[PDB]
Amino acid sequence: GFLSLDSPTYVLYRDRAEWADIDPVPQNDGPSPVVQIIYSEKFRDVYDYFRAVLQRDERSERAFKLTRDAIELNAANYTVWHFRRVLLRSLQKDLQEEMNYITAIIEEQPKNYQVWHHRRVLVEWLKDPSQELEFIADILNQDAKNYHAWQHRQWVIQEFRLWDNELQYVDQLLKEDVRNNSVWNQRHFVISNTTGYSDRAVLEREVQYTLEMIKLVPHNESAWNYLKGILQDRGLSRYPNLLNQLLDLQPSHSSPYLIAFLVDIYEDMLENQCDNKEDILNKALELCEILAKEKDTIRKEYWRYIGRSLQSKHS
Amino acid sequence: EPLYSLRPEHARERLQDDSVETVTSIEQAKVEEKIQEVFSSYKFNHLVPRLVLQREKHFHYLKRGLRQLTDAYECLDASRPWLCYWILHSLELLDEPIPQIVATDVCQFLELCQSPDGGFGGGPGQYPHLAPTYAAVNALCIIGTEEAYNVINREKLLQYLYSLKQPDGSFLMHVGGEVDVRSAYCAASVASLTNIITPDLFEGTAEWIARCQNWEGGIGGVPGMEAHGGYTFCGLAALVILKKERSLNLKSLLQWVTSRQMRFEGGFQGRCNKLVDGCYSFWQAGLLPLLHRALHAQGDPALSMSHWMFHQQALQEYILMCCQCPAGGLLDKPGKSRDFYHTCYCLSGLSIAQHFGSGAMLHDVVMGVPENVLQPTHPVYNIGPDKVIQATTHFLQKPVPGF
Ligand SMILES: C/C(=C\COP(=O)(O)OP(=O)(O)O)CCC[C@H](C)COC(=O)C(NN)C(F)(F)F
Ligand SMILES: [Mg+2]
Ligand SMILES: [Zn+2]
Repeated sequence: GFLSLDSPTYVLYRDRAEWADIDPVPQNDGPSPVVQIIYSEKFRDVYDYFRAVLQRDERSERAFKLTRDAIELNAANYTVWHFRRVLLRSLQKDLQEEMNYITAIIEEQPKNYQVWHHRRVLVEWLKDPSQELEFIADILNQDAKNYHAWQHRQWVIQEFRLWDNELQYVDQLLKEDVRNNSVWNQRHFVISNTTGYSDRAVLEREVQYTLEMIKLVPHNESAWNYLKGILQDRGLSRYPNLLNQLLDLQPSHSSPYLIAFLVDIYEDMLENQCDNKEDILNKALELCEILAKEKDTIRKEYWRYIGRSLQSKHS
Repeated sequence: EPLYSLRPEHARERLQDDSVETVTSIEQAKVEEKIQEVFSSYKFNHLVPRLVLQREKHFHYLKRGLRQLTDAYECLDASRPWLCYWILHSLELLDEPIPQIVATDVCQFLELCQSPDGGFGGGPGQYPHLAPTYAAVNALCIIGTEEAYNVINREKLLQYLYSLKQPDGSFLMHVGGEVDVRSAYCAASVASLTNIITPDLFEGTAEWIARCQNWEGGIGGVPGMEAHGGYTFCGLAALVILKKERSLNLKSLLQWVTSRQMRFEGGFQGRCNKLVDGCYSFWQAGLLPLLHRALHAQGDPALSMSHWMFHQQALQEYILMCCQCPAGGLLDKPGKSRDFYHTCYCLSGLSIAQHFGSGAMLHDVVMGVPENVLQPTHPVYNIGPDKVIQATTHFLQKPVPGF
């Protein structure tokens, strides 16, 4: 029987008949305490009883149910999580019922690290990733940028080779929010681990899609960072058309992002013995000054550093 | 006017959503409107802007929290050495001394947190974990007495680190726990401070951290993950300790971190297209001195001789105007409640933004009243530079445990 911690008829463990045999163990905070938390009666009660069962290493059904309350009170207590995992194995607990429980607590506390690590352990134990992608998609439906949800998703996909529908899921979330950086990261994760970006048709499709996204939302930094990230590998100067194609967006779709990208192309050209070296240098230096003084003054120190760096190297 | 965030041209820094609204732009616009109300309050109330760090209010909040906390802190019952570190470091930045009785009570409490098998747990009798191990070592080093140094069981600490070490170069946060870039930093920080680095302890670690640098230029928690300020600081700081900063593409990292400063708010966001947050004042801005040191070691001639590569003024303005709780303590952004974590990191980031250093060169930028000047902080350890030298020199008298 599960007496919920929030139930109106919840009773402190010290008032429970089935717990009378055991003395709760108080926390030893020393004689002159520091960072001492004045625990609520409910918290102190559960934790003094958790300490008793832990200290005596009681691998019982009652100790198992108690870890659920200790976790609900403080889901970041990794000592409790460890003992709960000892009890799951010692007591031979049904791991699918434990999956139902972890699903419920992750829904309640989706930013807690311990809950996600526990779910990974259960998936490993059961060798069953079948509910994973759908469960994660439900968390991502509430917070599309939840870092642990994306990390658990990449772990599941990589460990169980569930690559096949991920690019489609990425396309769906990018339609919902083109500015979702976690999703542009997922796009790179899928492509790099499947076809790779060396395949010319793949690269062309990716750059075209990104340029279309930049046209629709010019001030969306994620698409600009993605375009740079997928082309910086081989070097921006390796793509001669790109420069003129971005210059063709200078009046209509301009931003400090387009200007900064132009400086990035110029830096690579100067590092790869480009034609018209002094012309490229002055163009780059002009943009560094426009960025530092007018269009991106928050980054004045970076842009001045770049200007000085370019001068020092390509004078 | 003399404040960058209050200049008429600063209005041009507001979000441009291109008439395409998404959850991201909507949430950003809400934050910007709230920050604009803060920036304009002086204009609307017909008062001369005065930027004052509320030292006495922050001091009261901290001296009290060091001894006792309400049940609102139950969520941090497995993070008690973090509370010691956050509070002791905030008091250190505010140039507040530690009474010898307090220093002794902290030492004794951390002794109770120390595991018989090495490392520290989040509280008395809790299992050891690298995050409270890092916090406990940092707190003991801020105290810096013989008693504090003697608390650390160096032989078991090394044993503990070896037990977490993975064949791929990574470290578990704890036994039966997970791997992330924070663990490499926690291990490198405690191991370097206590002089327990053996020749093979960090074998493959630099290479594993370098695998966490992604297409964005920043560092993810594990390989494949989105670049994040907290992990990027952990990754670069651990590589500085190991003298392996070169394993990263430093230029793509420099471009990524500088891009994280918000043109409007002046503070830093944790990742691209997410919100400004006062704690990133340390995690993100703290990367600039580390990058400065790394590039200088490569003999970069184009580096500044007076400023870090971020807007030191705009960051101080964001912290001073938006991150102070009137009752004392600091916070993420206006509307959020104070906590000791944000108090520690807002103040850590303020110190970094105030103090530039590179070899012979020393240059301060103190926004508002001169009393706002904080004690400097070490960009690798986030404890006072004097505490770093004192601890390192002390532990270097001891041989590396022979096993
Ligand atoms: C996944 C995540 C945040 C996303 O959280 P959320 O989405 O709510 O935030 P945002 O991304 O801003 O929207 C955590 C990584 C960042 C932490 C600050 C890491 O912490 C440290 O560096 C250390 N310690 N405690 C230490 F190094 F000391 F160990
Ligand atoms: Mg854990
Ligand atoms: Zn924060």
